[PDB]
Amino acid sequence: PVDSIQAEEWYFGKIGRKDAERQLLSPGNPQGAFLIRESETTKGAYSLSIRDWDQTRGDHVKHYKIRKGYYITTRVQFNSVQELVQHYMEVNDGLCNLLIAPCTIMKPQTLGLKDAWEISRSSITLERRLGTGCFGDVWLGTWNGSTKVAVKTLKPGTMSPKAFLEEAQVMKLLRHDKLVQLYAVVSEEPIYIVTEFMCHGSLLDFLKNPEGQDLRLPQLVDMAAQVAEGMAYMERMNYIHRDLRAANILVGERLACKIADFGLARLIKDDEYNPCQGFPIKWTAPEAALFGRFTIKSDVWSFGILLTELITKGRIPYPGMNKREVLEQVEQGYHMPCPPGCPASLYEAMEQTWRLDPEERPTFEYLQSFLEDYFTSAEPQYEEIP
Ligand SMILES: CCN1CCN(Cc2ccc(NC(=O)c3ccc(C)c(Oc4ncnc5cc(OC)c(OC)cc45)c3)cc2C(F)(F)F)CC1
Repeated sequence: PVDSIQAEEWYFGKIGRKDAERQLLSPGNPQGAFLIRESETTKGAYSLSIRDWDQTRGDHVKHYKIRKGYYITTRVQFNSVQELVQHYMEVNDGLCNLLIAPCTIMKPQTLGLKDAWEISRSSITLERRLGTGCFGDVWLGTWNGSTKVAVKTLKPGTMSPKAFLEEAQVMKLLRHDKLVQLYAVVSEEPIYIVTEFMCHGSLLDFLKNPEGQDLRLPQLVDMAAQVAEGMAYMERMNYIHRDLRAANILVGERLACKIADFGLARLIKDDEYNPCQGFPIKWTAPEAALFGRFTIKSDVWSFGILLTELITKGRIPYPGMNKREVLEQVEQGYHMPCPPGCPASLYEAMEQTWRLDPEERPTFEYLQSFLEDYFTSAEPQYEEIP
């Protein structure tokens, strides 16, 4: 609609508490940036998250509870949430700060010419080569000197411009805060694919670094919920990853995980990505490795293997078994035991993602909701009187 609350700039739907903090503390957001999100109690309850500043906490986010007219304090109540937001945007009446502007993830401005992603190569400056490959490099660079970006380049003569840019075409359609955001392209040789920059790089490297080794259990589960949130989006868009693994997850600031993929030249058919044509054995579901049945349910098997990498901080799956032993044992019903330090409840979700019947595996919508509400315990049974 046009008057509904969902159409407002500051309404962010049903995003996690940690996700609201990460987007509010992202660059470009002033002190007093806010958003309205749905809480965990019910669907009719809301929460207000504001970007504040203390000299002890630094730049942090304060969260207020909106319940039911709608109100934050019992003194002042309103008809709708939009009137509550309008009031606290005009009068700092008890809040930690006056509501200034809605939360915006500041993506840079392109040329605006109709390929809205085309930019002049003068605006991109390559700084450091992050990786090399048969078809091109991955660079760390800057766009207009300020914002840091990552650029995928195309080595001439190794790949057609259309087959290389097909990755950019797919990334235009897949737009989500838990997927790598495409920023811009340069369609003349040498071809550029400019995206957001995830400063910590691969999740597998991040887990094996000194910072990742000191990660607690609630932090690992939050990163797992983000990966499931990203795949739940691909589930809604009828896309599949085919290569879901910890090495294909990029980690940014405040443990912000995003879905990524590398080496897409094996999946090119007719300037399109066909997943069923010829993979990592220990991550692909057994029905995909033997019969080529690549579906979103095979990515759920991959996500279960990814959970073992997270809960063990980067351990190889199926230790001591070669690539041939795993495929024979998996078809005999074998899967990995409960990893060291993994709770029983989480290992139950892993076993569900490893059921040999792909249609009996959980959906990513359930996995996201499970991992997001993994530490929020159940409310006690109380009899509601009419
Ligand atoms: C059926 C097949 N299906 C089809 C759909 N397909 C979805 C798909 C397709 C293509 C991409 N594109 C990328 O992933 C990507 C794009 C550009 C760059 C520069 C990039 O690399 C880095 N980007 C950002 N920061 C980096 C930081 C680094 O270190 C500091 C680093 O080190 C080298 C690399 C960094 C990664 C993402 C997805 C997604 F799954 F996400 F939706 C999945 C498979």
